[PDB]
Amino acid sequence: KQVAGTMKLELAQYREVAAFAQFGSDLDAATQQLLSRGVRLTELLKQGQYSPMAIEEQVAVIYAGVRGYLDKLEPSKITKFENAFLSHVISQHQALLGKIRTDGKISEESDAKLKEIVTNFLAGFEA
Amino acid sequence: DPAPATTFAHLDATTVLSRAIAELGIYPAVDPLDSTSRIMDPNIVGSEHYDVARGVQKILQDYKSLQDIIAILGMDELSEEDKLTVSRARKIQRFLSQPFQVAEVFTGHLGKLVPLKETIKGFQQILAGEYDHLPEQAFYMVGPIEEAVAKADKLAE
Amino acid sequence: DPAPATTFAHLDATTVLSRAIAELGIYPAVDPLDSTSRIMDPNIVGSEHYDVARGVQKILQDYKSLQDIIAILGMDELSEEDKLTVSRARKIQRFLSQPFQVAEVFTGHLGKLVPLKETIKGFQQILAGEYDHLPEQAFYMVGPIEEAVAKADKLA
Amino acid sequence: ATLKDITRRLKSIKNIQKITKSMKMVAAAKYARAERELKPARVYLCGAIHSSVAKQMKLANIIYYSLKESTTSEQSARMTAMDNASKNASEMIDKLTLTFNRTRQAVITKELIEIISGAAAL
Repeated sequence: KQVAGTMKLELAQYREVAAFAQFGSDLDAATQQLLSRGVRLTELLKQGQYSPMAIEEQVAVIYAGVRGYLDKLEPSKITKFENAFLSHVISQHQALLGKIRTDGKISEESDAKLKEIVTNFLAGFEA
Repeated sequence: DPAPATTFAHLDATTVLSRAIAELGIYPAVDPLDSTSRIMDPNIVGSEHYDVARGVQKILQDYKSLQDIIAILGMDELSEEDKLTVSRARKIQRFLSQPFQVAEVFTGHLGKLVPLKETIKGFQQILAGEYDHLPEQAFYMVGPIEEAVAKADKLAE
Repeated sequence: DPAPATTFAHLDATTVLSRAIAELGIYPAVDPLDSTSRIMDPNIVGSEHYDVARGVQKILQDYKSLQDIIAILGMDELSEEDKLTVSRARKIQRFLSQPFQVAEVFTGHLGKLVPLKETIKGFQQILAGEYDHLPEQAFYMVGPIEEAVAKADKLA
Repeated sequence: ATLKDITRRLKSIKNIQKITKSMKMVAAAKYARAERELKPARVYLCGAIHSSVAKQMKLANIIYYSLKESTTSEQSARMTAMDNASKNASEMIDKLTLTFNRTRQAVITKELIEIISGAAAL
């Protein structure tokens, strides 16, 4: 509920300026940030076939973008990030995924630990 | 139309021809955005094949969307990257055409058969930028990508 | 389409609920300029009601126009006249919201059933300029205009 | 006429209207900045800007001046041009929608009456 509400709000703003994108040669930082989130979120909405993910993995990936962590990442890479990131959390961060589940939502701790994982993971990815 | 429409589900692969594409002289007049295959899966035709193919459809759909817009607003509004994808979309569109052995009485060209690998390679190279310097018309009605470079040369004056 | 067009022959009014309006937190999400009415006629609802209704409608229509300049082209070079059109319009637009008795259980706020007389007075006064000295929020989700002034004082 | 046709034109012309709408506002902002800088200066798809100067056409002092006058003018012009073009697209969208809905209704009717005529002739 939490992450979805935010993404839906941001995609709706994105759909509004979406057309001006590829023709906004000189767009103001206001609408420019809306286009960046939107693409990122759109990318996170892609999913390969035959691989349905668990709700916690879903929230973790949505989190990454809806929290702006992937705003500076190049849109073409998002998909690659997502798979590598998700494999990493499924491997080394089962406890975090468990917490997100059991705790019902994203607790302050979980939110904090996510911050550390994405930011460091991203840096290695862009390395 | 009910007849064609109901036939679709009976197929494993569909090649859909378009009069609009034929009218442009693109033969075979196959619609790159409306032809499908059950086997178009990374796990069957493989990753390189799969990515290339989707990569071609994508640039072609992107172009298709800018067409109508830039035809009114002028191409000058396109950014370099955009007018870059526009250039390669048209080249890809032409490299999709091919002289058929059976169509020599119509094309006035010698038919050509291109092996899978060569098809993949050439398109992969156009998507990748490797032929931004050859004029579009070099890609029109040829076989292997190599002929695209030859024809490009051929055009001397 | 034959369905709706046949329907409209019998309508005496339309009430339009909008997702947009809703999202501005204005509840009910009634679109003030889309909703229409046949009896909205001077010879039927009276000349006063008519002049205030139109007056609100126009202030809202103007605001809409001005909005283009406001946020985009900078809300600064607004003539003395334009400064007030925007401020009053926003208060009126907020005063058009109202707590429903039905939501009480959820909103923890007494619903306000506002008498036609109270309604006419309120919007009439905001168009007049009498309440040009109160904060917007004072006209948000209230009933009678008095409650607007009251909230203002409490908000400061 | 054809529903296919209208539908595509509608989709294109709706994008054109938004795009052009945006340009209007962009120019508008540029025009505001340019006009503010036009104050000090005088103390010393652009509509028809290009056409005017080129037709009548065929140190540093004046240069700055012109340039300042130029940018203001161009943005005013462009703003105007795009404002009008998005308006024209709007009207054309409205008109196309009407045509779309007349055709949609005639098509339904026409197909149905074929079915009835065939049925009845048995």
